[PDB]
Amino acid sequence: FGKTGDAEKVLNGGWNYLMETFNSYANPGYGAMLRANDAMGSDVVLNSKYGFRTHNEFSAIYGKGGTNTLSWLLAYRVINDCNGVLDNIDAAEGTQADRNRIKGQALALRGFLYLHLASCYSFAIDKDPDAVCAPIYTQSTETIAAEGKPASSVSEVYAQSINDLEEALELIPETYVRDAKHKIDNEVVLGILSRACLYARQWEKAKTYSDKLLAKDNYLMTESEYKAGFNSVDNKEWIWGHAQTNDQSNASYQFHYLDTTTKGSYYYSFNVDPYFRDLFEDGDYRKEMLFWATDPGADVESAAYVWMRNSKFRFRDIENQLGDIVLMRVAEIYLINAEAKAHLNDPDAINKLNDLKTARGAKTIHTNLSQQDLLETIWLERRKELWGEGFSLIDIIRNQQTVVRNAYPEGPIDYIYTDQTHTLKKKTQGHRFFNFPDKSAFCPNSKYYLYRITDSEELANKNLYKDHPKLSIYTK
Repeated sequence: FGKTGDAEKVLNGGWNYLMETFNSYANPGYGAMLRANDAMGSDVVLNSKYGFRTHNEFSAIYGKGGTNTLSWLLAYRVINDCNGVLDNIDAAEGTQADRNRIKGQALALRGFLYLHLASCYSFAIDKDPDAVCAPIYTQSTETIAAEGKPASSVSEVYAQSINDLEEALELIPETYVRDAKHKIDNEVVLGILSRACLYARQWEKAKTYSDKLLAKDNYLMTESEYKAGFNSVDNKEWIWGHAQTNDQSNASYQFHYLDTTTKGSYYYSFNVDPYFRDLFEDGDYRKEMLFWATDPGADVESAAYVWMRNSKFRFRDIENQLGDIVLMRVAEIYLINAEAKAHLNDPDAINKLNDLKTARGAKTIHTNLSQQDLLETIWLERRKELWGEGFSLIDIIRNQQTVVRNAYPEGPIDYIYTDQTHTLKKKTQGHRFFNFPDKSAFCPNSKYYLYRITDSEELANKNLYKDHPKLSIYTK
């Protein structure tokens, strides 16, 4: 520590650690939680390969497996990096501009990590606002911290996230020019604020910040761009994302789960609920990206089943196993803006929804819906547009919805493919896990939806549940 550059180096290292750190090959950095989040939803069917099958079953996170462990470690180690920067940035030799901007970036990253904790470790803020969530640290690794700090409530962790991000917004000037898509600038702060405020049910704020963002950047990608594999930060609709190169390639390993179509993908495991394709109108080009296929690389004649694949995510460089990781796109901001406006009874909600629908070739809404039916229509468009990008469980939790999974028949059907085209009879595979592990029917607000404070933390932090008790739904 000593100069502004030195503080930035610590922050850059924190970012790298968040994105790149394995906990086994099953968990490639922060994206592992995004993948878990979709496996724990209504729209994704996992195959039997290594990785996320237990997540699809709802046993992995409740079971405190490696994904759950990595979540806790990444969140708190990177928060500690942000706090080390924040403890030292005011003394850093450099320009006041750089001190402000670096301080803002540290606060924004810290706020993002508290948003992760708030949105995954407790039920919705309006289900129980005082429910236990997670400890809040704002100083690097005091006396209150060494003996344990009590966990704060879900409302308090949301408030911490929003406050950090609002402080960042003031500190990072609109004129600051970032040079890479993983770096946080004014637009990135507005976007994370929009998300955080939506999840916290601060509708007026969510509207305010997403309106500001869309006034600066309202780009929606073309059909060719949408079909290009969701694997490059160069895309103009990506507000935030993590690039991959031969030197920095750990995060790319998660394309072995997400890519169900490229020959050479190792696990091709994030397959589609066949019923998800029925959510799309003919003419919507996203519907074209959903199709039956045999496992990529397998002999087509030897294969008993087809699964529903999404061409959405593909490796950029399959030989060198590279693909970039999307974290935030403009389409999400249109959807946040629409949803906040629906809660506020602002008629403009439907226009933002229809802008996204139009861009994708989907049928526009031309009837007035009740606020509740408009919200459900918005939530459906989130599932359709954001499939595979890490939101399914987050929406289930914050909206107090239930996972829904219907059985698809086995067929067989006539499968058409190319080597030159041929046809063969194949069995069709849909969802596999239709209830929770203890045979409970899927319902809102299940214990099986939440990430859990680790066993290690329960031992080490003797004050963890002092202010807010551990949820009584846990029997172990």
